[PDB]
Amino acid sequence: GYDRALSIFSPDGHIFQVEYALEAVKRGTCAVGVKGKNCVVLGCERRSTLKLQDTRITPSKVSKIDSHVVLSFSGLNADSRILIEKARVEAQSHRLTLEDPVTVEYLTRYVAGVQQRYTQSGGVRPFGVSTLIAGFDPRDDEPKLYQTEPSGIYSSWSAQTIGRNSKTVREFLEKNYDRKEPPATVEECVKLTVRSLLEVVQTGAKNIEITVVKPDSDIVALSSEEINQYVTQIEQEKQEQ
Amino acid sequence: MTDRYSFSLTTFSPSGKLGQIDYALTAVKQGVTSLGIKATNGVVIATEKKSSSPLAMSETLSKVSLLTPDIGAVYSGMGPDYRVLVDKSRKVAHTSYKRIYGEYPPTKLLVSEVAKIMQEATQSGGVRPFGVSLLIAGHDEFNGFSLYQVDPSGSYFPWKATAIGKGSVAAKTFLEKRWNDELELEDAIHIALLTLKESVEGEFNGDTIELAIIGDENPDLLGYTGIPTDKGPRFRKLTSQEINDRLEAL
Amino acid sequence: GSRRYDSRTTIFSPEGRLYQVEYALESISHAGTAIGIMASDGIVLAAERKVTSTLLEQDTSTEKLYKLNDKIAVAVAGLTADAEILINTARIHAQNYLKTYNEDIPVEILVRRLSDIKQGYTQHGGLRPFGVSFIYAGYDDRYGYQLYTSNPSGNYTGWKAISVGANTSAAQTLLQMDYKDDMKVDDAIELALKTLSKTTDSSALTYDRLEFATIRKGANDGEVYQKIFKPQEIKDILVKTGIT
Amino acid sequence: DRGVSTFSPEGRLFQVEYSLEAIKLGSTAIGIATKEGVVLGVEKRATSPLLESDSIEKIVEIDRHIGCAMSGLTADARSMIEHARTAAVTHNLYYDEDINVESLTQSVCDLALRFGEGASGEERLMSRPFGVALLIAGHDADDGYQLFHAEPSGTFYRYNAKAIGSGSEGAQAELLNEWHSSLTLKEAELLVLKILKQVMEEKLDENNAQLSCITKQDGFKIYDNEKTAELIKELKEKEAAE
Amino acid sequence: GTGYDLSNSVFSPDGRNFQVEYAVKAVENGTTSIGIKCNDGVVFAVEKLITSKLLVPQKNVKIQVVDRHIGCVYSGLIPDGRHLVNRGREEAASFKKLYKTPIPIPAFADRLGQYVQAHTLYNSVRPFGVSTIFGGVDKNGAHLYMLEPSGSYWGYKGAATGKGRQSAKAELEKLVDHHPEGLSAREAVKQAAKIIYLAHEDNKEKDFELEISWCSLSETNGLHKFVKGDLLQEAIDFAQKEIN
Amino acid sequence: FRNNYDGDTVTFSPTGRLFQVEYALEAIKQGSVTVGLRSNTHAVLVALKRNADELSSYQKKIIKCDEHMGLSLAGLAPDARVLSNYLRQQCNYSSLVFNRKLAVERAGHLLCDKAQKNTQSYGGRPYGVGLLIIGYDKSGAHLLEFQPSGNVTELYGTAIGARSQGAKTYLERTLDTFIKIDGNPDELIKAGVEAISQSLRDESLTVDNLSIAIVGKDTPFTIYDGEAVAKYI
Amino acid sequence: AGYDRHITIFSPEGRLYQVEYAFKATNQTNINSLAVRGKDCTVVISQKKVPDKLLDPTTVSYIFCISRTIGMVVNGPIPDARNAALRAKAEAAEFRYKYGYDMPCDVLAKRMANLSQIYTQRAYMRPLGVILTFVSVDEELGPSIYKTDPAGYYVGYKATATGPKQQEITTNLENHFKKSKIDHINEESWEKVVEFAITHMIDALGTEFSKNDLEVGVATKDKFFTLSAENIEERLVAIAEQD
Amino acid sequence: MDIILGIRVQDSVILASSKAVTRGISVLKDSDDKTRQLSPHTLMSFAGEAGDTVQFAEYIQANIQLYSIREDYELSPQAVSSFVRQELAKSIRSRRPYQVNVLIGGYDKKKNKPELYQIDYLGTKVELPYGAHGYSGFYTFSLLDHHYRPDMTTEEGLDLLKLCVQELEKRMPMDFKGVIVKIVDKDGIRQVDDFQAQ
Repeated sequence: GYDRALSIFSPDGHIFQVEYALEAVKRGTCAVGVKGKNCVVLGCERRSTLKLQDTRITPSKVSKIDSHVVLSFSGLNADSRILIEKARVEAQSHRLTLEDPVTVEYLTRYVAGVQQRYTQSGGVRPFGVSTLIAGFDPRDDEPKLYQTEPSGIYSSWSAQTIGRNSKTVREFLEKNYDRKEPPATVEECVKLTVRSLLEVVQTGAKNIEITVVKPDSDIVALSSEEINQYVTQIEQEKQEQ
Repeated sequence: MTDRYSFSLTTFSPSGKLGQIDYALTAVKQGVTSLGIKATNGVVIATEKKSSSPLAMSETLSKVSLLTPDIGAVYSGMGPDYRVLVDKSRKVAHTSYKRIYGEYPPTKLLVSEVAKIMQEATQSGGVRPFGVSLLIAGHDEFNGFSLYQVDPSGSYFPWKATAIGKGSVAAKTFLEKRWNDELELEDAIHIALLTLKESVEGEFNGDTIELAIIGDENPDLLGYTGIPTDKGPRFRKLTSQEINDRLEAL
Repeated sequence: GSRRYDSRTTIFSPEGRLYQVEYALESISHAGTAIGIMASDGIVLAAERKVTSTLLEQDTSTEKLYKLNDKIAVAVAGLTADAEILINTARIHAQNYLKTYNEDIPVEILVRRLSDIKQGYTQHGGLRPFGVSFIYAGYDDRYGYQLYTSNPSGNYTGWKAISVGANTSAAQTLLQMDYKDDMKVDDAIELALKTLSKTTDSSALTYDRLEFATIRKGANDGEVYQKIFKPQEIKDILVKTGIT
Repeated sequence: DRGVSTFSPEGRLFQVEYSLEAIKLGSTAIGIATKEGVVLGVEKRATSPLLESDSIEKIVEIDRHIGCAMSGLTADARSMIEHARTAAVTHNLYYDEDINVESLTQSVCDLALRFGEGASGEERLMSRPFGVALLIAGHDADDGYQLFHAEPSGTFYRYNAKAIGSGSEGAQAELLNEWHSSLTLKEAELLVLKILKQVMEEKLDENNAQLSCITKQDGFKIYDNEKTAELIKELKEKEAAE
Repeated sequence: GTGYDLSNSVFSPDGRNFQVEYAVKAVENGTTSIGIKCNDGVVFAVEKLITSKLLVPQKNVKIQVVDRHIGCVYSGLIPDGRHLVNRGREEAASFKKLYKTPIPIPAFADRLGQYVQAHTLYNSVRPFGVSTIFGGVDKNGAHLYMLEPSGSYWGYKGAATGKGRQSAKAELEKLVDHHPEGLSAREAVKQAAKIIYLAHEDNKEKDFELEISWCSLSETNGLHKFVKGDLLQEAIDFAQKEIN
Repeated sequence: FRNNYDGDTVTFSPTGRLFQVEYALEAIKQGSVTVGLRSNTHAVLVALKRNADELSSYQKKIIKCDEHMGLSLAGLAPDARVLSNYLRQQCNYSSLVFNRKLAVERAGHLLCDKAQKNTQSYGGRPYGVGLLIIGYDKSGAHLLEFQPSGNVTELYGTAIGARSQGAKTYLERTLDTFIKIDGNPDELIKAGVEAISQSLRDESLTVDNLSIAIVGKDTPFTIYDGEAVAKYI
Repeated sequence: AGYDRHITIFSPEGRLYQVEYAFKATNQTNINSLAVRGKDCTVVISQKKVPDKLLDPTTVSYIFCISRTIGMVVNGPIPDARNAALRAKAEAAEFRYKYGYDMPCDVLAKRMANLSQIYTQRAYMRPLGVILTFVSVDEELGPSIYKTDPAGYYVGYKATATGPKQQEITTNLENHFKKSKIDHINEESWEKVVEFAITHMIDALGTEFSKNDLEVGVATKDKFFTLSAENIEERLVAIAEQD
Repeated sequence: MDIILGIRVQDSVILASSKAVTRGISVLKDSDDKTRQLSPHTLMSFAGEAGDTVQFAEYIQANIQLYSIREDYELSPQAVSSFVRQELAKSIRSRRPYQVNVLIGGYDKKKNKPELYQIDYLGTKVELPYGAHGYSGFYTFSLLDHHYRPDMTTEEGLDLLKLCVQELEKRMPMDFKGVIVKIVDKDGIRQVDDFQAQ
């Protein structure tokens, strides 16, 4: 079998293959997640190089892992499917042996473990994927948001973004998100998600997709018109000044 | 000892070329010219027996080989590569078809199996591609007569008539001028011998030329009588004498 | 040992791209153009043969359009030999799904499987990727008519109209120009031939240089039917659009 | 290129020494051993203010009598902690007793050299050394309170006090002057906070700094963010004097 | 383009395997060892460099037995020689197990020949850094062999390898001419001692310890034995009498 | 030069040298000093231990193998763990299967053969540790020197590690004295501590610094640390 | 753009240099061989050079008895030669056990040539630097010579030659068969066929031989055997009385 | 042994399963639910070997639920029953086969029709208007052959099961502790709380 050590140390202490896996994430379309008082909202951007896609059948950037946890990503699309499939199998296995759905913290810990494993096994390159994992623990009503990266490191966030121009939108979220008082409503939480994406995306109804996860497996993907109403309302706020 | 060559030796270059497949085609270009012509009632494959010494017995070395009783093969390029491919192809016709369906594979499927073997040596760890192109002539009940070329890449194309190797370019031009979809087999053998005369530098006779056909069933070459549905092989190799007879009135 | 000769096919460039994948895509841009167009009442597949001689048999020939299922077909752009390896494992997967569930495989599931296999050669094994891109045309009772694309990276997306191979940038602009959502199959057939004709590297688009297939629902049957156009049939459909 | 497990002309393994450079880039971790218990302290070092601080788990329980601090590529520590935990529990299952800290560390260090690209000896399936050092702290009846530093080289040293990470050379210099044989547990707590504050880039508080200790009586406990905040408030007031 | 000497199984443009020849250099670097074939047996001898007074005399034995009738001596990398003898002993046990009869010497030679040769077929292994002199008595007489790092071996009347092979090979050739009808085992022991003392001239900087062993049909019953006590001293005394 | 033939153990140099084996030997000479010496009744190991800080322990140099055998290390400690553990299994096998204490000479032969394999195959690096093995079997006292090249040598006395040449010069001069120390364990240790002092150069040897081992006629292999060596200081 | 000459992969010209350099290795031992067919026998001749007076001459040989009926002469280094020999002997024993009849000469050639072809295609196996000449009196084909090289090539011969001076021996034999107009040696006893082989070897190399300079193998019906030094001596006396 | 019944009416499938778990001379449990929900509109009841029974059901459940998340879709009752059949048909020639008999009761939202499948441990699948496993069938099949009509309402179907259970409570030797009854229609799956004293 092919066992060549592809992920190795360099004189200055870097694993260059893990390093370059982040460069692929930087290339990937932007993804964002913000948690409210009683909700979490995941926002993603669509590429508009090709103006002739079929949106019914194209795999949307937000995947369900179980009925109560969702995962979005930035990076190589093909790699993300592999992580999603493994997470979905693990979710069913956890329900089988523990007789309880996964906690977001647990599912994150698993996905991060898979990514870490691919950084010190022979014959593999790391995943060129960072994930945003969001949802609600069973019986719990407290919002959970986590991020994993190609290195295998995971951590929770009040708000986070990954992908292209994520530096610009993180800069936005750092001054616009008040930890003292998180967005109290689902409405105002979606408002903040669109505002931060509009810094990167450009005037587009499509180009921005939103998914809202509420406690007890209540996950809904917003239509073009619903998102477009937020876009039409946000743009009219600037003109006042 | 460990085979640590579990990685591809054929890889995409920046220009998109698969270097090792290109170089294999270059080897086929240096090879001796071989051809194939399809007629209405048969098919003919032909080549030159380039001898490495007048002491060497060229009768012991066949460039034309029977794969199944209705399918024959010829080549240009690396002789040794061809020989082992013939062995593998003969076996796969049995293991993949005759042992499952109780009959020999149709030409297109055996060709498909041969093509699969050559593709694998394009991608598998620790191997180089085969340095041969093949011309396979055959007959089956539901497809009639056919002729395929198989390249080092694993690709295959059906031909009405073609040539590979040294003088292929000049031979393909000679065939385009002479081929029509009304040719009788005896006419196709005549063109085949005319085409080959342009490639051969040395002696031109039944001893320096190897030529076989796919035509009618040969009950005489079967080896046994008794089964009405067993009528004999369609692959017949022409003898040195039979070739010379057609060369006297050429 | 072997270290010295290892190309390391499955690694990242400093930019975050996959060397071998990028170079495989470079190879595909040299393969004959293939176009898929989805209409309201069916799908069209059209392919450009590229290398052809006068003595190349066409009646027997099948190099760019392949049948995977009774309900799903593919257009190939790239290495034909590589493609047949993938076509055969996809033909097997479809029969496994039918054996397990007694239902024909949904188009996306078959597409995902092939895209997953391609992805493997991208991340592990040290082997070169498949130098092939597919256009999938298929029907199922969930989404109806579907059109997908897949490439050496293992990525797939869904389309109304798409091109792979040579001159895709030029062909995509022409399709984006003339495509509308309320298209009928016969109008899509015309679009397919008009696009290929303007992006060919040849003098004039003839019958012997084309492969054509449609997926329609039986004009009187009421069930799905595929039709890999014969040489004579392409010759006819070419005179109708005014190309002769 | 050049083999993974390979010697430099100076007689050192490239990958191991290159891995030591990855550790120096990590967050600082400090340990102190006393006769009243062992103390572990770490720097959180969050990349962004939006990061929820108390999700940074860089102090982990191995068994009730053994704790662990990490520095460097912290993701690599997960399988080390998993092996440490399995080893400790298995010892108890096999011998109806607590695993000795010195035997637990030795077991963790056996993993460290199991990297390579070939099969001659046993079987070592791993592409590279770990990019993380560990401070292992515990207590057993035989040798009392102990502090270990476990390097990816496979060697482990017992320390009275040790600091690892970015500010380690500055931290070890300060631990040399401060440590003595009759330090109380409270002093060791304030000392850890003092050295962390010095070598950190950020102004030390209860959110970007975590404390933990291990005692014979109470075992291994991670200090909550209220208990640490009081010690920082206590340290500020003592340094303000004189 | 060069670098043909960097990998083991690589042919250089002149047809050579340069790695094998580099192993030969390690052999030439080593202590001198010899073998004499006599009228009913074989004799083996080796130089042992006394690096320090701290080496215990008669202890660091370099001559090895295979089975009960074959003796092996080598020059070069000592551990490599031991490895080869370990394989030799396994191979000999294997032979006796199947055929009952103790392995014939020509048979034993090829077993080592093939094993050493195998280490020149692959780039994943290193060739042996030893030249081995070995032999004994079988069904049809005495046999002496010498085996090169390439896997090359021949039958010998007298063999020599190592630092002082030249001086030895000249001295051996005198005996072959002067004693055509054979040499007696008792004589060959003393004579071997003279060769080692004379071949020590090349490595004459350090003091050395002589080590002799023999396998004779009439003197040892065809079994391999070391030379000890009075017979060993007699050989040292004989060598010293013809060194002045 | 050097560049090319440096790469792995499987590669010979034009002169016939194995550089990866040589670089391994270098890790020994950079390791801390250790001394071995034997008479006819006893065999003694004397080790100087090295600390990373004044706040760290002095990492142990002597490992027990059986009731009649043991060894001292210099170089990579994990590599000595692998090798001593292998030697423990070989001593154990001989006891279990044959009811026979493993001969010290034979123990050397097994370490030779294990180290050799790591010098002829791709992937495997050579061992980076030198070993001194003392023992008392059925033929009296023994001292062996192990080098990662595979070379094993039986000796009266020897030293390996940093500045070891002073100790080896001292022992070579005192050969006729210590070999006759029969039935007196303390006078062999005394000679060993005087031998290690010829390699000090830098520091004074203290109570938590020095390690000593002994095996003999009626003495099973035992290691002395702390206040147990205070009298030899 | 550097290592295509170290392993068995194609160069831009469609060549395999490792295979080409293996041919170069076959001439290393500086020895010439030839093989000829009689009426009912096949004879092989090979030069025997013993440069060292320390060697046991009886062991220096490049002719091998593969089976009872098949013999083989090798041009190339001896370690590779013995490697091939042992393989051919193994294959010959396996054929007999599996198929119930003795392996024909031409089939063993094909088998060894197929094995050679593998090392030509797989990267971890190096080619053997040897040319193998197989001889027998086959029960179907009669007297037979078949020869394989590191390329995996093999073919039958009326007569053949191998070594540094191959071409001089070949053209010499070519000239004899033009004059004789038949493709073998018209001689009933194998003794005179051995005498022919030596005579035509001498005339091509321009060097006289003694009993210790040559190596001779004969294949007859149901048997292959090598000649002793005194067998060759007897044969050398007969050619001396011819001139 | 266990009672496993099933009946398909006009617009629903009704499954009745016995509540007893008995090992030796003791009835260990009298409120056992011998069923698993595979998807919102598919239910499976099961009886057989002590361990194999629950292990197999939960294995099937995990696989169907996994499919539903991956595809974001619900498999037809026909598809689910073919999957279960093939799983059993595989295990019957393994080292230790699952000794479990099942009934699959689903509502096809596509066809707007209820479906009932009977599958035994060998992997013998068959679609039926009414089915049973074990010795139950020996009584209920002929009773239903008489009283069953293909166009009955869900309420009529419940009265028909009542007649089946009463027959089994009269003529069967074992006290099966009554039945848990579950309905599968276009609105999903629900349990009939009062059947023990309906």
